[PDB]
Amino acid sequence: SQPVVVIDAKDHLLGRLASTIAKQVLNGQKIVVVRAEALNISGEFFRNKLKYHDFLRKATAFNKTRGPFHFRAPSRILYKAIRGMVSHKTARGKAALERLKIFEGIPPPYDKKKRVVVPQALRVLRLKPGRKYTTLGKLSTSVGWKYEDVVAKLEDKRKVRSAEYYAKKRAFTKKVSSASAAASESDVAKQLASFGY
Amino acid sequence: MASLPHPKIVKKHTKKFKRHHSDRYHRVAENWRKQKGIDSVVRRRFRGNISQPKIGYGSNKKTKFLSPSGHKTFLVANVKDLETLTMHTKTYAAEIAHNISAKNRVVILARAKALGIKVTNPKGRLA
Amino acid sequence: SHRKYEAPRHGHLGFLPRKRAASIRARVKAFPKDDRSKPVALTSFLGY
Amino acid sequence: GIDHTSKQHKRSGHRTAPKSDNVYLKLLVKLYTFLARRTDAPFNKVVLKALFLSKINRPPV
Amino acid sequence: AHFKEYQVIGRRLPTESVPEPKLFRMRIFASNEVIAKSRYWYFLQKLHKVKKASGEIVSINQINEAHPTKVKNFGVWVRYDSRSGTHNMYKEIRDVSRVAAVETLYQDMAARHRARFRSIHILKVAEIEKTADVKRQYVKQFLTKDLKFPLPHRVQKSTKTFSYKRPSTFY
Amino acid sequence: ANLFPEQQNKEIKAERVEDQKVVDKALIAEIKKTPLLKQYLSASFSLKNGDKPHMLKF
Amino acid sequence: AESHRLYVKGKHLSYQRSKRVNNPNVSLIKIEGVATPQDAQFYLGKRIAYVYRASKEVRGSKIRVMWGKVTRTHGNSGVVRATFRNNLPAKTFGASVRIFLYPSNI
RNA sequence: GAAAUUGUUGAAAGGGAAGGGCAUUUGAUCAGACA
RNA sequence: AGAACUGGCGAUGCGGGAUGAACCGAACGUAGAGUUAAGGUGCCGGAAUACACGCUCAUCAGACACCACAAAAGGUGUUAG
RNA sequence: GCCCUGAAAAUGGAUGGCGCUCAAGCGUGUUACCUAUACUCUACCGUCAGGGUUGAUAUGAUGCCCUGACGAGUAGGCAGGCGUGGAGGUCAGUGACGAAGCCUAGACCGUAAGGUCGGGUCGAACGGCCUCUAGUGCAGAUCUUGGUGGUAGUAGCAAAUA
RNA sequence: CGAAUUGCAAUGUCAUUUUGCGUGGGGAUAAAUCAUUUGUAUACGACUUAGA
Repeated sequence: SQPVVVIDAKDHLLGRLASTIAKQVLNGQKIVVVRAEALNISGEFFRNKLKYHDFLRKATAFNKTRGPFHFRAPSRILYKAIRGMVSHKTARGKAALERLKIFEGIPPPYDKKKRVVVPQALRVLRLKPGRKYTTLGKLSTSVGWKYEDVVAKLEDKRKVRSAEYYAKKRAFTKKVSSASAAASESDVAKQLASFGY
Repeated sequence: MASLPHPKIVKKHTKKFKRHHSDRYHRVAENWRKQKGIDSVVRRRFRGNISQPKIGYGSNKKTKFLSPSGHKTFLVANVKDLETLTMHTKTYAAEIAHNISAKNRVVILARAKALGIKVTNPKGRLA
Repeated sequence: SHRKYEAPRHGHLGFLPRKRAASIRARVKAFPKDDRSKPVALTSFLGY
Repeated sequence: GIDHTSKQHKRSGHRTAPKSDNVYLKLLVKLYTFLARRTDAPFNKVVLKALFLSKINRPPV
Repeated sequence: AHFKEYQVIGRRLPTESVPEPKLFRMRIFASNEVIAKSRYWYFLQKLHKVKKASGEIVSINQINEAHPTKVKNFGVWVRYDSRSGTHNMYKEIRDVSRVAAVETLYQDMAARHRARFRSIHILKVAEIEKTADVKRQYVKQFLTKDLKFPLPHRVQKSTKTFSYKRPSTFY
Repeated sequence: ANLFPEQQNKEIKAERVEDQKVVDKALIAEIKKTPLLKQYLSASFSLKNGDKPHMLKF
Repeated sequence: AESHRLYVKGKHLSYQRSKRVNNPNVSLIKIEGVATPQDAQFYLGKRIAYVYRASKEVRGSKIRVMWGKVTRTHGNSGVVRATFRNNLPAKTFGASVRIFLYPSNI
């Protein structure tokens, strides 16, 4: 229902998120995935690394600047997964992927905004407890992504600046709750509670 | 020239049935010719390829040869041909031939305006 | 079919795009690491 | 989609009118169709289906 | 399937030499009378000299359960044909009804041995009466005193695709 | 004729208004026997964001 | 006061189709809030409009409308079918149509 | 005084072809006006 | 390489098997509405991230018969007997 | 029963792809749902068959009307038709107030072959109907003749002292 | 106080970028290419140089 949808990709599964996206962004929703470095993917790290190396093996022999462009960052990994779910060789798919913006970390326009969660992609709900999973940051860093130590220095900063906001808002919230609780016994409110409100 | 007993003229396949590879080659005209080949695809009616004429596309017998005005067309070259339509005014429309002189077109038009007949090419050779 | 007699490659595939450089002044794609204790001093120079 | 026992669109092997263009024969047929239709006598139909016949199936007596 | 239990009486066809032949009875598990009557002639035709044509079916009656709101330990003696050889098995189940025990026996047999309905013959189903003849641990662990356990990891279903708070698995 | 010929185009009469005043005064009489209803009729219906018409009543 | 609307917004998903074949006569509509065929049966017969722009002002407006209706449901998730006077142009895949309540049964 | 082929003007389109079938939008054009 | 019976292709498009002369379904006038076949319902892709009992974690898993490959011999790895 | 080892091949690569691990995998089961030129209903065309109608109206039955069923198709057979050059009749046919021809993302008719109209150009003969007749209909034949293109403003115009 | 006669429904328009023109209010006063030249360059382009 929202015009734009900001998605925290922490503790999310890759394909199970990307299918949901690839349908919504084809149906016409502008979607902004954010904090893609903390994404998760099933199976063990060595297994996923073997699969990525099998993907790196595939390059056009006669000129390797023509072939599968192996993007090493998590945003681009997820973009690959979505683009495989989308008909990107058409205007429909190109327009659809123009409605998508993926980021590592949480930049300014989307740090002061509300983030949501796709529950049919969450690791904690889908995976059996005890199974091994994999983190996309460690994976990308293992295959040649050089900016994990930077988004970390920025995310803790964002987090400090967010926790102080929460620390202020929580006090404002208790004050408003203590101001509104002084009217709950009133006939304006025990007449509302007869309607559920 | 009211002529309002006719019912809902429908036309199956209002397109023109062009020949195969009339657009690729200038020698192959657009006039329809069946493809008698053996390794053909129009002859075998594959998917995505063009549509061929059949009698299934044939028009209703009540709305055959009618122009959308509800009339069917009769060619006249002179007044003697018009006077045949003095009864059948609400069914036949008097198209004038392509070879008549402007001197005689006005005679025909004037006679038809009196007989109530409807003409389909009355702005012809007029100036 | 295989080569009758093996021999190494000619050239180096890492000095590739064996083209003209984009500027006559070559650019330093890498500087030393910074020791955040030593005195402030230049790292390089350009001469003729 | 039907499994046909019989051949479809099978003309009856007979001729329901002459091959000739003789006006007077056509008129005789106009008469005997009327009689064969509006009469229960099978003479009329026999004569009719005989008026259609070739010169070799209509031989001389 | 959604099974049912049937009681099928059958009879080799009468003759002047023996116009009161022997009625044979079978208690069969199946989804409908049709395949029940088919299985009756499958088992009887393994033991006695008769067929459908050379025989008839007298009575066919559904057997409903007497105490379907009672938990029972159903011991089950069965035989199944594998890809290489034929074997027997005994399994205990803890369902309330004979038919339900069968329904969950066909299933876990197909799981653990990849044996289909067409391979399995259910020989005997026995309600065990006392809590001392049970010998299978996966049943005995539910025959304890003051049995209690939790469901730790809960997963709430969702009718909407976007949610605005991280879930909790607490029960 | 699309330039206001003024042949019975826009003139509201003074006969309907008595028949309008006779019913509404007898009807507001029944409305004012219950509260918050003059305001109800004065308002206008609109669907908000979370409104599911197949789920809500009238 | 801030809201004035009397319609439900929905999306033109696609045409009716098999795999590798489509029927542009029939279009598929995703309505908001709907999740089942029951509770979509309410929206049957209801009119639909696709409102778009054009540069040639005709009859005193740049906005133009293509009308249609809802005919029947789609399988298990609250999608429906629609049939317009003049079928929709396929660049509207992922565009907002508006379903009215004009033929009502409440 | 045709066509192939070509020049100028005008309209339109164009990320490693073009052309074609079904459906519709948009632009042009024609319609009949039931006058 | 040579035969028997039926069916089909050749002479035959259509839905499915990604693709395919032969497989599955089903055989064709032009159109509308409805229902289905074989096959399928995460997304590409129209259709349940539907329900239920179980097995499996594979450092080249496995995944629509014809079909596009797999044996003997071993594993307290696990499950049941 | 599942999984692993056995099980090694040559451009980079294929459960169709992404991707999936209490599956989006395997075995089995229950409903719901999608959709083929198939099935059902209706309209329309055509063919085949059966029947009614010369009461006699437009004497025509070449037809008109009702009813039911059916429609794949190479080689090949038959039928009904379109078109072309000339011939015999006929419209007391068109026409220098402009015949024929040519151009026309301008119109109409027919399932189609094709016909008809408007406009522009042009300048002297040409059509419709009933029949006759044939040197009668082209995308091809490494077809014949004539003409024309991309290649392409390209290869190249450099032996013999200047 | 008025909102009626848009006559039983027909988007019954406010969004959002770009662009031109005019009104009036201030604000700002240049480089590149060719041609010539150089040879750290060079098949031609290009590169690198110099020139009131």
